[PDB]
Amino acid sequence: QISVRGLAGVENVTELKKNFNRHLHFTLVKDRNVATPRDYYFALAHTVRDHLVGRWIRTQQHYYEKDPKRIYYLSLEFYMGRTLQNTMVNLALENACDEATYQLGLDMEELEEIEEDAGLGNGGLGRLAACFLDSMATLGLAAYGYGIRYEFGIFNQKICGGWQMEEADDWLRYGNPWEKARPEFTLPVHFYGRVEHTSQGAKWVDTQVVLAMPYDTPVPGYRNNVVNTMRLWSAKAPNDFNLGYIQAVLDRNLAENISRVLYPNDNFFEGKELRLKQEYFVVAATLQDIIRRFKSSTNFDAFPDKVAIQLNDTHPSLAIPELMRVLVDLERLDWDKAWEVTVKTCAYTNHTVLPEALERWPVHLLETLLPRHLQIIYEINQRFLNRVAAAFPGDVDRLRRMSLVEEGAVKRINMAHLCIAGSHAVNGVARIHSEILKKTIFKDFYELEPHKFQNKTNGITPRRWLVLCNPGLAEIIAERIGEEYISDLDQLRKLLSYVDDEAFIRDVAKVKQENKLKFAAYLEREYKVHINPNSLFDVQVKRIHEYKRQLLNCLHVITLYNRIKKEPNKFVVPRTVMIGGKAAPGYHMAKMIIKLITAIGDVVNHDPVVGDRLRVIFLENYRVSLAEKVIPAADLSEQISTAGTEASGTGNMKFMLNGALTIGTMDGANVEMAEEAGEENFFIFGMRVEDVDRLDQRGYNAQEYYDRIPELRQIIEQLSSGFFSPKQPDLFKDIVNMLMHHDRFKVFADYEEYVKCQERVSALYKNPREWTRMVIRNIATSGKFSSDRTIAQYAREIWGVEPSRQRLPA
Ligand SMILES: OC[C@H]1O[C@@H](c2nc(-c3ccc4ccccc4c3)n[nH]2)[C@H](O)[C@@H](O)[C@@H]1O
Ligand SMILES: OC[C@H]1O[C@@H](c2nc(-c3ccc4ccccc4c3)n[nH]2)[C@H](O)[C@@H](O)[C@@H]1O
Ligand SMILES: *Cc1c(COP(=O)(O)O)cnc(C)c1O
Repeated sequence: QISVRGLAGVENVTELKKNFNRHLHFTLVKDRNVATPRDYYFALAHTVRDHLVGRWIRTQQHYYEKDPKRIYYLSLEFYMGRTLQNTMVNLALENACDEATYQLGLDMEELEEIEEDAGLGNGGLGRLAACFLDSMATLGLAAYGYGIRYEFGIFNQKICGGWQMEEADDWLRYGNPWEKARPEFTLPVHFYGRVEHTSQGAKWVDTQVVLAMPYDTPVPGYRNNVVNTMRLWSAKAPNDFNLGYIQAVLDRNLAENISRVLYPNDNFFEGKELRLKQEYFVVAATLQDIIRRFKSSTNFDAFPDKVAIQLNDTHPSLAIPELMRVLVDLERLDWDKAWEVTVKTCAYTNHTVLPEALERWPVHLLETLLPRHLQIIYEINQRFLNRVAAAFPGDVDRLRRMSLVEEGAVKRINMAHLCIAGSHAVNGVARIHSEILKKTIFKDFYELEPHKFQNKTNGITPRRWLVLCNPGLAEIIAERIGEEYISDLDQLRKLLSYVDDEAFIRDVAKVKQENKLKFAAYLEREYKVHINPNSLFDVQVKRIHEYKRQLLNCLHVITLYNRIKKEPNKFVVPRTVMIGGKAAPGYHMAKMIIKLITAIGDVVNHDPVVGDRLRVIFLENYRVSLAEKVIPAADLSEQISTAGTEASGTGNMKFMLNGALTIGTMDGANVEMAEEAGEENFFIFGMRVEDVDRLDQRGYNAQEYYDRIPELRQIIEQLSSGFFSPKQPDLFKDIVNMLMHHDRFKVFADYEEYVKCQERVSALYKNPREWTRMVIRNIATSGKFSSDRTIAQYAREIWGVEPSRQRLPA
């Protein structure tokens, strides 16, 4: 059908049909008379997976022979989503498979909807790791993603009476055709025990053993025949474990619980023992694998030339003391030499400045679970603080501030400090965030070692986030500038020469319209909900957090409603306001925000005077597969965090690439997006970081805004009085009380500017041609936000390796 989906050659289509029928019979053990759509999905998945195998084996062979420097990306989260379409895109098989399945009497798009998301992450951090793997394969890097194979990923969200309910995400129920178990490469991981000091060094003894069994998933690059590996560890008990008899076998679950479930808190640290076990499990198993591979190339001097370890936040920070443990206790290197190797091998990426997100582990947990690691951390801390003392003599407060050990009611280890001390590079994830790190929370470290601190602005993969989810847009672009931009996104700048082209303008607008119709239909079909496809689609999708200010959006929505009720017969640009995202199960305020959004919808969506001029929809169970549907349909992207709180954002970039305009604060990567596109082509409002600091200095008083803004006062009175909850008048008291007395994120402070900016949005939307021209200016300048650009910068500036676009032989 469409060009970017590749060729449907008669030979290929014939071979796909043959192999589809073979898998249906031999693999699935079904015949066509009792096969269901799910069986058909699996037969297609197995058929496509067969095309990965040769390339996967040949890629890994090639790395063994060439022995390039290896990049190990350690993360507790990989938010992969679905694999079938991505695989077809990257192998150029989409049109051929579409043709093959069509000839068999099947609709391939229907089969694609059967696949479960692999939801092994919470949101942005997990999804960044997934984009990065795609980019590393596309750039020919010898890269490995290492993590945990959670049996249960991020929970499925149901909304019941407007309240979030959680259900386990049993993603493996029907099998995962995209992994290969590798029980033969199972490795031991040690916990508890004690340290005994011999003549010949320390020894960690009397430990409990848990086995780490790897499952390997292929990661194909874009049309280059490179297939890299994501290796995820699963926890298994040893066979003598606990070995009355029956209970001993049942108690194997104690050990196997390590890989059972993803912790579902985004940007909130909870110091639980099970989480610490997960963190050590991934690190200990991964490092044995790294060392094995290095020895199969005595002399650890060359280790940093052959290995890079990238720590995705502090979650895998135990890699630093574990590497020291292995080098010092087992390989018997002297400390100083081991430390040199460690520093040169490890690099750390920070993703947040919110204090409650920082990992600070109680010393008593480490003492019990990882006694040798605690000893090593103390020794690291003493040597590091000796350096600080020599550089800043007499500055005793600096010593207290920079220590890895935090004193207090309970002593804790600051894992960010450990990562900075033990890494040769530390980066933030957008320019403003990297600047904040140097000016505020890591100022002392930057003064000691300025050379360590870098920026690497985040990005997204244009395979998943343009070609896959928005083929219509990819096609009209390829018609003008060819296909090369899919792996070199800077080529989208060529589209600026089409901003006055009447045909292009019409086609861009047509593609958006078709995406909106398709999404509106998806809504009715699978959620019995009915929306006006000519309305402006105003979308805020992301995890629910106070810092992301879904509440500020709610205040604007109520303002619009109240203004309509005040002048019903006045024209206003029709809107469909869609808000979606998951709340962490124990985050009460986030759960109340979801309830408020559904409560607003209950009133607004059923007021006859409003008609179809304003609809408010809560999008249930937001996840990667839903993002792939809603983002291409959006007109307006809400990126409205308080300045200084969103480290980067990546949803922002997805919307920009897909033809939405952005309303946002000067926060995270929004700053760089507006710089690339031009401020005139962005809807910027609100306090800058400097304004927030000024307000904090004189003291934020929400009452002032309530007193001076009558439209705001009216909304608070509606909330307090029970307008949005007739049967439970005081339901939203916690929200009102937070807004008035304890709002860390200054919602009222940005309200007036936000409402005014939203009026400018509405005014531009009334002029379709100028709206679309501004869209083209956004799409055309989105190239910087490719994760290929991001990964090339990590490669050159941190890992010391050169990317390659050269194809391996098929
Ligand atoms: O080994 C992992 C899984 O192995 C399946 C199996 N999987 C494969 C396989 C074969 C080829 C593959 C190519 C890329 C995608 C992953 C791939 C997986 N061969 N055997 C078994 O049916 C399942 O119970 C088991 O958990
Ligand atoms: O860099 C990718 C994204 O990382 C998000 C992020 N996610 C987390 C995160 C994610 C998971 C966590 C679980 C344990 C405790 C703290 C946790 C913190 N920190 N930062 C940022 O909010 C976003 O701006 C950023 O775009
Ligand atoms: C991109 C993405 C995120 C990150 O969105 P932000 O708006 O940057 O927080 C979260 N969840 C999913 C499913 C995503 O695809």
